[PDB]
Amino acid sequence: QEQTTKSRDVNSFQIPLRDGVRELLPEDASRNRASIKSPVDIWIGGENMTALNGIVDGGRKFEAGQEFQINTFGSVNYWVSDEEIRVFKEYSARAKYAQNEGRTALEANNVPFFDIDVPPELDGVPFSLKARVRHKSKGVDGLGDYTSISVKPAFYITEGDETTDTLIKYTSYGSTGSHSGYDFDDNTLDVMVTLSAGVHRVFPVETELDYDAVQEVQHDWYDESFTTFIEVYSDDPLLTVKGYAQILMERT
Amino acid sequence: QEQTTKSRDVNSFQIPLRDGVRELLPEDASRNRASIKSPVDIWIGGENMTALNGIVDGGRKFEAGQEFQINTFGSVNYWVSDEEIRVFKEYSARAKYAQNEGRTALEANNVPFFDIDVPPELDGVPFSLKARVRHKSKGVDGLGDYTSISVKPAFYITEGDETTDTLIKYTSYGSTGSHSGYDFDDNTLDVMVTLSAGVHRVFPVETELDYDAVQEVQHDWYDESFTTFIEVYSDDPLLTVKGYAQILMERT
Amino acid sequence: QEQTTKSRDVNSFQIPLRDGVRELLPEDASRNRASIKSPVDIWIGGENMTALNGIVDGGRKFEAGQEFQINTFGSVNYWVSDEEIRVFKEYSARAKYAQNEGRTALEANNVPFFDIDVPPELDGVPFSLKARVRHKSKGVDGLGDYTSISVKPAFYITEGDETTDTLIKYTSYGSTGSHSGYDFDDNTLDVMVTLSAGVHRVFPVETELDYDAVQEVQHDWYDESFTTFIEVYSDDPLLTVKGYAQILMERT
Amino acid sequence: QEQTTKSRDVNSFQIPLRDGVRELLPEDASRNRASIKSPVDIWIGGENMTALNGIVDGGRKFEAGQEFQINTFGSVNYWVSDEEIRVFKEYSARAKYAQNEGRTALEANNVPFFDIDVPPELDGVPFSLKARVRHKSKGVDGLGDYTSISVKPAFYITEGDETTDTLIKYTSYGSTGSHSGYDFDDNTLDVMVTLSAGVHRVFPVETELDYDAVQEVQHDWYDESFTTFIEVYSDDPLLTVKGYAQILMERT
Ligand SMILES: [Ca+2]
Ligand SMILES: [Ca+2]
Ligand SMILES: [Ca+2]
Ligand SMILES: [Ca+2]
Ligand SMILES: [Cl-]
Ligand SMILES: [Cl-]
Ligand SMILES: [Cl-]
Ligand SMILES: [Cl-]
Repeated sequence: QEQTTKSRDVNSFQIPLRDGVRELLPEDASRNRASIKSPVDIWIGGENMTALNGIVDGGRKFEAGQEFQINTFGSVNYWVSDEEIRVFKEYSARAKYAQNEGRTALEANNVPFFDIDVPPELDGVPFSLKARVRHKSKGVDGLGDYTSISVKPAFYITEGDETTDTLIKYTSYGSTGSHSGYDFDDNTLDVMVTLSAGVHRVFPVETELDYDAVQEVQHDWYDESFTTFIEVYSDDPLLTVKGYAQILMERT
Repeated sequence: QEQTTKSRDVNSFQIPLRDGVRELLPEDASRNRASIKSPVDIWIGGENMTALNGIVDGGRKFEAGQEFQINTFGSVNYWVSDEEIRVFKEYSARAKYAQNEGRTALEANNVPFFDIDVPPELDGVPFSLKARVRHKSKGVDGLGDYTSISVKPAFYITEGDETTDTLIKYTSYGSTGSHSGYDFDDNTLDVMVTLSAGVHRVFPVETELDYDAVQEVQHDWYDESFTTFIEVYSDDPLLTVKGYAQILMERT
Repeated sequence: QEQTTKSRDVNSFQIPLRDGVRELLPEDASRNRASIKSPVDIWIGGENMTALNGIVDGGRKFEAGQEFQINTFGSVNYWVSDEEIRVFKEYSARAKYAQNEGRTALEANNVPFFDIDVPPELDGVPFSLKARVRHKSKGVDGLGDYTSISVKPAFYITEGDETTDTLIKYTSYGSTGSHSGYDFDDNTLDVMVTLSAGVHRVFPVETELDYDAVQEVQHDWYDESFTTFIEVYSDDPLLTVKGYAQILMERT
Repeated sequence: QEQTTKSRDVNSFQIPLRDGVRELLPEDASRNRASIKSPVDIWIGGENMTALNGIVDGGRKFEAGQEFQINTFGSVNYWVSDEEIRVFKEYSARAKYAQNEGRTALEANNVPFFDIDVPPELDGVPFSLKARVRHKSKGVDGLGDYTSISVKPAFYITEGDETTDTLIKYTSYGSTGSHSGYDFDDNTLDVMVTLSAGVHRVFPVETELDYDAVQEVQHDWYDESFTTFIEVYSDDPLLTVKGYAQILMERT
């Protein structure tokens, strides 16, 4: 129907890969070729591709890091994930008390962590990091029901990569009272963080060791606190993206 | 003879790779390009390609996992294997008595196993797993010629992958008598199994430790039974397939 | 000058890669595309490519095992090597006396070996294996100048691959006398060998331990003999080939 | 606008990759295809690509060693680096006294080194290697302010690769006096070096152990000298190149 023509122009750019079946390339009569690399496994297909319940039909996989080409001028669809936001961790275990003793010390004392891989596309770009946080003190470890516990949850994050030792403490709120830990009373820790490209390690911790906890139930650093990081997540569009596909496009 | 035209449409799908020289793509005037990846080494050629006695002539190899392209509109042939069905194992050694003690325990006690790699294309799809099973008790280990031995062969299969410990026992028949083990009297163990994508480990075992075997010849768990898995195989079309080739096709 | 046309036909074949700058593909108006894989590093260029003194000019390298494409219809040249024949080894050290004790024993006793990687293209195809062999006994280790030494050089070759133990002894001549070892008197060991595809390990050895050598100079198995494998080589066209390039060609 | 045509000619060559955003390929109506491999990560884009402060915009990355293709006839730009010259090392630590004891001995005694990877394109081609060198003796380790120290800085360079032991000593000047080490008085070590392709290891050293240094402050071999290699670099166009991109071009 349409004769092949030479491509004069190259255009290179990044596509944000998001959730569900979405268009990777639009119908574009000018386009002759696209060379594409996805940082995650990616399913590629035509208008028939669907992904009901995370099962792709009418697609085929290309691997993370695999360079491939599409030479059509028509619409092309992708699927990578059904995750609407980015959930880093969900914890049921109470978080530990921790002073800023550095990465090695926290790992040595079994403080759970997770890593954020900051893509070049997010290098030095501020983003929202949140947690759903549950404080419960009433009767916990036998603590009095009316004992006032001060809490201040934090993320301790490496300023360099996961091989460096120094941590930056990030906080957004403090709270004091007798915590009943009812699910509807959960707090939101919400900080902006700005990170260099690469992997950064994050330790969700309780920073406040309350005098009353020390006296009544012999709590000490690295012990389980009255604070639990129910969910650590981001709904920031910069983080909910599953990765950026690299595109070199050629057009007439 | 035919001018080159632009491709509007992409279509992504899987081809079941079967035995002998078969067509990979048909002659199709609309087709401009195919990007293909085979999970097994694959020999690709034109109408001249043959594979008499497993020696491919008029073909060339592409490696397992290698993405390659064909830009013709003509017929294209493949060869991967001359195996008509899938034979997992053939055993001459008597199978061991085993209780469901989990994967680690069976491996520790040298119960032979084999793995089934369930492709995404077979994720949660039921399939036939069979064995040709020979019971022979007459005079074996000095057992009486008229001693009645009860048998119940099984596959113990990991429900998770080969790194998980719990096993599911699959059976289809039990048999009792004095077994002469004549080749024409061999039984067929035939079960439907439904597995998640990934590797599952399978232990062919004898599940029944007959009282008479214990008393007469001091048989015990993990000892060699009167049961031999002559052949473990499947003639189910879902398993006889050597793999699924991934295809992205572009057409005018 | 010439409009692009669709390719109907695929043709897959192997090209023998030989020495110096040679044509990889001829000018062929029908050819639209070639997908090529070389088992050795290969330099590819146009009519200007030369390789005076093993330095390629007007070429660029593609790596061993790298699939690449050429989409021209013109002539294309390659270079891989300036070696006219295949030289496996040159030895200055006297070869050891060895009985056929198997691969492990010969390696344990420091009998030098070399490996032949038999390509699929040579699977079960007989080929010439030769050695330039020098026997020198006169005054060696203090042996009498007129002592008669019997010699019978051999290649001991694994019948399976380099991981298997059994060796096959190959011979073509025996010789007896007082050997002066003059370069112009060197012998040629020349055997036909037929090997399965894959790696085979070869031990050049002296098989004859002469009674007189035992008595006079206390020679024993695994000691240095009066035999030296000056050069082990093949000028058989099946072995002088540096490898076979895999070609899938598409034509109108 | 322009109908596709067949390519008759192949041309293979190397492009010197230099600093900032530069053209990789010019607009050339004859060009139909280029297959390219860069030995370093390379950012590729159209006329819009910029790299202000080392941040590429309007580009996408191709990895070191990754073969990729461009099928346009238009201009194509690259970026690899903002480094105008090649700086190998900058040292603040005083260099050690070293005799030519070979590679192993220098490494054993903690003499800092750096490696030069000589590309095939520079095999046996002479190039300038320089250092900004600071001698300071006045009061150093308590040395007299008018003690005359003789200096002769050198590069000791492996003649084979980094796995070989012998070193070649390269020098260009000697100097004698009482060194105040003022930044504006720094010397330039400037030698031509000719190296085979591959990695060569370089030890910047002080070769002269002055009698007065031995007597006054007990200096000995492998001790810190009065010489510091402030910067080791090359502004030779053969070395300032970040690498050579391999190009196979096809044209009508
Ligand atoms: Ca309190
Ligand atoms: Ca019984
Ligand atoms: Ca004799
Ligand atoms: Ca002096
Ligand atoms: Cl969208
Ligand atoms: Cl068929
Ligand atoms: Cl030729
Ligand atoms: Cl320039």
